[PDB]
Amino acid sequence: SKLIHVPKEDNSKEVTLDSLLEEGVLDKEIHKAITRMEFPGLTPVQQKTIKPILSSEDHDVIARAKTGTGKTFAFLIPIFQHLINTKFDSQYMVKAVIVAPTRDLALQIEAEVKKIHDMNYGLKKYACVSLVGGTDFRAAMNKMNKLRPNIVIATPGRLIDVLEKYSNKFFRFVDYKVLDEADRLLEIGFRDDLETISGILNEKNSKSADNIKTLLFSATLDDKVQKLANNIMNKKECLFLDTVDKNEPEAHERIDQSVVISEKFANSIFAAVEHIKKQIKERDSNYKAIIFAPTVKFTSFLCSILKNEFKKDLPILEFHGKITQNKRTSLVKRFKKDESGILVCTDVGARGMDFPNVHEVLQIGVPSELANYIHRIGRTARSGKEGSSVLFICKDELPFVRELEDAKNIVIAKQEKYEPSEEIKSEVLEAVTEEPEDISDIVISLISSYRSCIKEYRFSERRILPEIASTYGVLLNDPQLKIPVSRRFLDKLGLSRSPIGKAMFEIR
RNA sequence: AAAAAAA
Ligand SMILES: Nc1ncnc2c1ncn2[C@@H]1O[C@H](COP(=O)(O)OP(=O)(O)O)[C@@H](O)[C@H]1O
Ligand code: BEF
Ligand SMILES: [Mg+2]
Ligand SMILES: [Mg+2]
Repeated sequence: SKLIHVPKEDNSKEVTLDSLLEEGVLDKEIHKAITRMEFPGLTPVQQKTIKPILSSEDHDVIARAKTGTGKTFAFLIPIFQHLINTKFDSQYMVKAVIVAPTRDLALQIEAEVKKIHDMNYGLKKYACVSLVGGTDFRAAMNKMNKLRPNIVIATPGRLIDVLEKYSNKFFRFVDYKVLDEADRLLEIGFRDDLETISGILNEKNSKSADNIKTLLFSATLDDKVQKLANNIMNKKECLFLDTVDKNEPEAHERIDQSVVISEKFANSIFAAVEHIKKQIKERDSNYKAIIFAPTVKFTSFLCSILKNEFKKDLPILEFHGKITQNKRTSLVKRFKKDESGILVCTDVGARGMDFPNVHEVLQIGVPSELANYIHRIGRTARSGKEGSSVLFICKDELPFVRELEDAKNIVIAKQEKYEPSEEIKSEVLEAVTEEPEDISDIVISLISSYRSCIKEYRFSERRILPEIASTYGVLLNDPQLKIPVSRRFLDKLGLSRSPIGKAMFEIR
């Protein structure tokens, strides 16, 4: 398909809700909804995205815009507009399907649709239903039958379940499908699912197999995604709406980035505790921050430490895929409202999630993928607000930082070293309740995690893996100790032959 | 054992 580029214009023409109203692009009902939100004016992506989406319905849309710049409304406003000027057709059928890589992001997008509804009750006739895992399947279908939504927000897994069973009933008249965080949804582990989704929607469409128009949105994507999505893009042409220069870094420039480099991985923990401590003092507990960790078990562990240290000063929230979905939703809306607190989470919260006025984004270790560094720090400095970010890593993780410059052109100017005092180590380690068996599982989970991204971040396996494993000895206050495992376990890991295995483990 | 995703 023909991929048409539309680079970031220098000055360009101003676009406004009023202008789109007078121009005939937008109806008064949707115009009334967004105006009441009292935004200063449409964001760059929104100005560059709305009219093209409503344009000649023989083209697809790819849109790149930095984090926190209102990409959600950039495709929700047009969708609503499409629904208005087709209100006398199909009516009780899904006309827009929005897909997100995490449940909480899908539920967030739903909430944003509900905000549009609350600003104009006239738009409530265009109902919306979310379809995500961890929710009652029957209840969602009853909601489907009752509301007969024109908009569906979903995660790939639950959506396929519904489509396999009810495609004929609701999805024979889809006109739009949206891939939010598109690049992620087009990666291995999601790509096959979205191809399954796209195929079913096309096969079931009443007009034609190429009727559906596809919208791709993310803060991180290139031309590679257009190739990765070639099977889900129906139209013959495709617009690339980019509000970012080719050479410009995808990371938000307003974020004050820094990296704290330590000798070991374990004392990135100590550095972060000292940083948070310093931050709570200076800000007088007026501190809202998100700290990312590489692993669920380590996240839960890091959470346990931060409670013992800072629960007296701030709420500490634990957020990952092993948290029950009810609790995930509960803490997400709390941290959205709260003025302060520390959200401790995995990369489940790396993309899309919009928490107003986060002061800082902290990172212990590396993200699950290179791009997610951009999305991680993107949780702060949103909607014009300021923000800072700190990356806590060890010496053996520097290749990730270098790769960050080589690939994404992200240069972290502020760099500093760190060595923990004996007092801090005693303070933190004295406040661990975990048995040696628990510490083992935690470090093992980190070994598995770091082993899987050796190639991505150009890590030296002979160096990084022993360092991660050595965390076990540090936490038990005995650097000489190795992780106790069985011969079968060491074999299951496949390092029975590798010298690195012996350096990490002790066969008991 | 390892981040998401019908779990
Ligand atoms: N036109 C606008 N002007 C000011 N703020 C906006 C505008 N559009 C959206 N926002 C704000 O941006 C926040 C998050 O936007 P979001 O859709 O998450 O952007 P992205 O998806 O690109 O990260 C929302 O809380 C919203 O209040
Ligand atoms: F890119 Be945004 F944060 F969804
Ligand atoms: Mg978004
Ligand atoms: Mg924020």
